[PDB]
Amino acid sequence: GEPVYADAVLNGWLTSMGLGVEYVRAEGNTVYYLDDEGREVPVLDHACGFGSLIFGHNHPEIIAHAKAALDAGTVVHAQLSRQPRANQISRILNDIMRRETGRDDRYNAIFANSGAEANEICMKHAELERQERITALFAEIDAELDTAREALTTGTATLDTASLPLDVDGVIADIHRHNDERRAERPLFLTLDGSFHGKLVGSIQLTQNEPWRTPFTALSSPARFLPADEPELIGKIVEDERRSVLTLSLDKDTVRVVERDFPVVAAIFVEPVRGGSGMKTVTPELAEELHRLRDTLGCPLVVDEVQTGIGRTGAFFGSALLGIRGDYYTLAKAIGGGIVKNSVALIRQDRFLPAMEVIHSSTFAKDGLSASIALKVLEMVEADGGRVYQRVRERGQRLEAMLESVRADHSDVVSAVWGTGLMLALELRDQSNATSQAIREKAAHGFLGYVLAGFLLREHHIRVLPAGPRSGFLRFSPSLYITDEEIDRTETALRSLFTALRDQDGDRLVL
Amino acid sequence: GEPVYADAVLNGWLTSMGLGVEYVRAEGNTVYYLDDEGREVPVLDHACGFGSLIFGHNHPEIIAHAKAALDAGTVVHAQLSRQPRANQISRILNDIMRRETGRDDRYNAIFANSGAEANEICMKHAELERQERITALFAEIDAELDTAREALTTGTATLDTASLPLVDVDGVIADIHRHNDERRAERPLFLTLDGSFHGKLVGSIQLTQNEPWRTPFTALSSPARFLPADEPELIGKIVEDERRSVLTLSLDKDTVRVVERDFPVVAAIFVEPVRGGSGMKTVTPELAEELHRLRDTLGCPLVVDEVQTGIGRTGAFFGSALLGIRGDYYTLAKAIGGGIVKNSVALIRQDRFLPAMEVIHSSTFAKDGLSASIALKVLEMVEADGGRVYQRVRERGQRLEAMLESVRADHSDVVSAVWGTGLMLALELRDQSNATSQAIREKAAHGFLGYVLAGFLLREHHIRVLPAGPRSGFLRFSPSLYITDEEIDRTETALRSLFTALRDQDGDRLVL
Ligand SMILES: Cc1ncc(COP(=O)(O)O)c(C/N=C/c2cc(O)cc(-c3ccccn3)n2)c1O
Ligand SMILES: Cc1ncc(COP(=O)(O)O)c(C/N=C/c2cc(O)cc(-c3ccccn3)n2)c1O
Repeated sequence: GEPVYADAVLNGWLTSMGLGVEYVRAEGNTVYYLDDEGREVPVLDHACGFGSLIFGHNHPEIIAHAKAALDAGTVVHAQLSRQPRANQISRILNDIMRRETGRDDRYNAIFANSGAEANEICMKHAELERQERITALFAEIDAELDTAREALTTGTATLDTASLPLDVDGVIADIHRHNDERRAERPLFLTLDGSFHGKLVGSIQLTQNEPWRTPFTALSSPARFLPADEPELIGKIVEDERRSVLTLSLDKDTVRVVERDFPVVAAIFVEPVRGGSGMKTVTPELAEELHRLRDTLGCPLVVDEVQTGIGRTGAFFGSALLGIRGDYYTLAKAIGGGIVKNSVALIRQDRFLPAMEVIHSSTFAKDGLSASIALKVLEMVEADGGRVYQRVRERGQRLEAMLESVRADHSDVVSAVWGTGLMLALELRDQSNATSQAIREKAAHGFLGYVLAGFLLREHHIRVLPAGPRSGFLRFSPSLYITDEEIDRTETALRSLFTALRDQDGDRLVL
Repeated sequence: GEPVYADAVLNGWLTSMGLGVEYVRAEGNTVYYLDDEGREVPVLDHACGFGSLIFGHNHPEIIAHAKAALDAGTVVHAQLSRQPRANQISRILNDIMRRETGRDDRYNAIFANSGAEANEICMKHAELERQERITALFAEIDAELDTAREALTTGTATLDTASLPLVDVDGVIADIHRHNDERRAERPLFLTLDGSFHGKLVGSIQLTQNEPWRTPFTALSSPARFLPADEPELIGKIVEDERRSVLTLSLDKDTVRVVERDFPVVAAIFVEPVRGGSGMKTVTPELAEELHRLRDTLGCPLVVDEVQTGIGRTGAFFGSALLGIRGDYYTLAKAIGGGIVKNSVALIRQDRFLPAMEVIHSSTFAKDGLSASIALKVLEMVEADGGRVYQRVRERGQRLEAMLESVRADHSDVVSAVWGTGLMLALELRDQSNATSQAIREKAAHGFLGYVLAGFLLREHHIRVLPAGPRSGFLRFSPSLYITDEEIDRTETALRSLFTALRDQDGDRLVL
């Protein structure tokens, strides 16, 4: 009953899952906690800051570079002065993308402090684009109404009355009123089912997970969550959302009131590999449908590489690997080197509105320190002729083969292996009908994966965290230094886990 | 015409203002740029990360502590495990706030990565509170409609038809549910002050007055009403305008009426104790009393934004404590990162705090080990030696404000006012849109005046100042507490020079 000032409920919940541990040190793929006697217990980390730690915890190169930057008196706060490192970082990211996509496009960079902030830069810029489109359409409609009013009040044409269900001055004023309502309406964003794009006031609307989002629905523009698995259905859902404004269309003799398209949709967002969905990679059929939508609606396709970028999938850009051709791109997580906080929106230069450079800002964004560490991380992942990507791919193959070998002998409790590169997952089969009460009850609160993670922690000293909407997936996203021995120990631990779960051993799995 | 990949327009604009410089090193209150010959020129920094650097650039204690944390293998990414430092930081902030307000309240802490993110945690939690209130009101209305439907369809009462302009028994109920459903889905409102700056993300930007920053984005997110800080008598009625109501059936034994009940529209009130976007104006006691009334009246939380005013800047830890603003949530950022890392925190009073927020809100980088460690260092430093660091802020602030007043006094033709408190201070410039010099007048008319004048101060006196306020009509002075008497003299000399040239309308000298 002692006063508590943070984290009571969070900690209460972690304890009950068997995840109530304090890690006191970390290096590479290992975090250490203290046992009863006060010695350090090594735990293998497969969570790794939800995929932030492509180079592991506290990589000596990154640590050394950070300490050097600090000792050089790097200018961290230099707001509203020249900061070339921002242009330098963007030049690198531009070259990488050209190399990997074969496209010779150019991107402007705006920096921020988290993946959510970078996605919301993209939301904001998208809505700057949508406002341009809207200004132009309405300028055109003014003119159409000017022209049709010259035709009607001087001779040449008559107002066809069949179209009035949609007096000259009254019809125009009615058209302006209708169009004004429409213009002030909140836009729509399009996302995939299971999408995770952040949990701030704007981005949370873009994140499916229902208990995270639905409390906050009234605050900000919504998204429509398109069904990734059935792209045939997306056409019509998006067709539903079409809205139109009104104008007067002259045809020499006849004037009609007619509907024109209003730009409702500010952006489409996609993750190349869909973390909130259990690490499912976007299929070629889904990519082609997102291209169609982007071409059809004329809004930007925003590719969220907060998790899939910086080498994780076996290239720098997961979008490049899977052939997703976005207009904006976002990066965060691994770009901070496992130690600092940084993110970036890349916005194609032929779409980029220059006002954004001067009307958007952030105190911490583009700071010297995280700029310097960015350039380090980019140097590291690019080094030795792109060998680091090769290494991610061969480590990933190894880890996925293990995981497949485990599914194969445990398909009664494991449905699928998902993902690519070193961004992988096991889908757990539903256990809401489980024989063991305690397991069944946990399945029914959506806590299953956390319980199973607890088992792995206490019995095998392996740190795994669940992914997906009801912790129905187990995440495996270690650093590229994950050893063959560490992968064996993980196989042994999972064979153990899923054998106990086959045996419905509730006493052993739930505390 | 070479390819450019960031910042072209930004840099183009800074150059034309005379602020096109790259600082290559920083220490204390000094940043250094390289001249033509490649030597380091010291420049005195009065901007200091817009008030992030209460202890100056790269303070050796903070740098050392950071390097130690890095060398110890501090766990930066430990998501969904026990992280006591968060509770530890919040305990310290709680004790400080008790000491300074005399109130024995307790606050839960949720961390984030920027001031905007911390304000948006508060926006989210406020809207959780509003949804509780809404659920309760609508449960009550269900029951009232149940009761009035028992009265009408069995005997006792009749539906008074004088009240039907607000909308058959079943039809009136279905009409009431429809009306109430529209209302329930409506976006909430936020209340802010004129000139408010609360961040520039999708949610927070609505809460930031500056019109070119915000109005492009109006359709995205819930809006605010910007209340006139200077005339609190006017706020009552603006907020009255925003009242909205739902419908119910009220039984009075014999008679049933359709009646309006209050709907909770307002999710939160936000306030800065010292209002940066307004030119560093401190909230008056009359305005504080009006914000209390609103908070008591509406039953939504008052969110006190100490992203800038907190961590000692005003001469206490909490500016709110100094000026008697009794908020329900508090936010901190800027100086808590020690000038080197990124961190922020929302403190939400524990008797309002909804426990779901602890498990439905999260962030990858939030609550990381490194910025946690550096937070505890900063808090140790500002608290050290029996609260002497606050004393030092106050005496350095008095010194700097006295200089600035002395300068206004002999230059009241171009300076209207000194504003602010502690080491968060500003000069208000007089309008120059009627200036004799064409070049000055034109700059005044794009709202660039303060930036031009900052450029003068940079190139002619080697002093870094940045403007505040809606059309760069204020000059900010927010240095570290180590600002020396000599550095203050050099600033007086530089400003006397600046405002004498501006008196002389010397456009050639001020504008490039
Ligand atoms: C694809 C993608 N896009 C934007 C973001 C948002 O970035 P920030 O967190 O830096 O704002 C994330 C960050 N991912 C966070 C994450 C990923 C995950 O697999 C689980 C949880 C989690 C699960 C339960 C409770 C709290 N957090 N969080 C992301 O994965
Ligand atoms: C009171 C208050 N609340 C929340 C915030 C937002 O915090 P973050 O910037 O960390 O998101 C700030 C950050 N203030 C930044 C600032 C303060 C200022 O006086 C001028 C400019 C500025 C002016 C021009 C262009 C870009 N930035 N920026 C603040 O001052």
